Amino acid sequence: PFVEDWDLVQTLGEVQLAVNRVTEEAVAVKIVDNIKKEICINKMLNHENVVKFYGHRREIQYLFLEYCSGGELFDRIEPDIGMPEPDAQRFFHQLMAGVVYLHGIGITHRDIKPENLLLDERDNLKISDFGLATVFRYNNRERLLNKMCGTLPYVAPELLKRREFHAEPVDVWSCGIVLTAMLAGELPWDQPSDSCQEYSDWKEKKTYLNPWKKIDSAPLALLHKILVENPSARITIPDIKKDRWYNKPLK
Ligand SMILES: c1ccc(-c2cnc3cnc(-c4cn[nH]c4)cn23)cc1
Repeated sequence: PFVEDWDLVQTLGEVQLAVNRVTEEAVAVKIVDNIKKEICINKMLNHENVVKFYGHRREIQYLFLEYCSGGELFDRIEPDIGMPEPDAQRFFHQLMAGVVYLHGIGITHRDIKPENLLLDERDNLKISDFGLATVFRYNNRERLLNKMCGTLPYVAPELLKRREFHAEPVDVWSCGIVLTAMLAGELPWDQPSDSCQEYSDWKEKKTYLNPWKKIDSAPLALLHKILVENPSARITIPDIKKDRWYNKPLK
């Protein structure tokens, strides 16, 4: 099947890979039959660590998005192992870039996870899929988020325990969990709730258990600052930049 000039070559995720018969350019195609908001949000985005939005056309609705040859960051993680520290650090820098940007235009992704961090040919990281995204700052006014979403393992504690919560710390939490899985190749908990055994152990600082033992002490220190239950004591992105591991030379 094809749309306009573009031919849908293969299924990517629905999302197909589209190649132009004429220009031979490859793009990502989103086929939908909250979409309006996603299209609106995509237009507002212009960063090198965020998937490009080319435009949309209704028929089924069609979102035209940058194609990342690399695929998911998820594939680059090795189970129980993770990826080499220099690699994870670079990836984590590009994620901070993309997320800083969104935050500065009042946008929160709300679903950060390795499945939604795509890699281009140069292996540059792109924040992907704004179907769950929303505005948390408009006209210089911040709006707290009440709706629950994202993926349990990457979700912040306040979101399960609070009527309303700030958007930004939630994206920082998710970024920590993503850091953890890059360095450890496994996720700490099914969910951040106290009922879960793994979360409680972390709260008590039982670092000896997995996956913390697999992680070096510099990054582990950063994660001690990121996975802080108090959304208000949690470290901010501006502070993550000053983190020693973040600025440590690697490779
Ligand atoms: C596996 C391999 C490549 C991919 C892949 C490559 N390029 C893109 C662009 N967008 C998406 C996407 C997905 N949802 N919303 C947008 C996926 N992509 C995706 C999965």
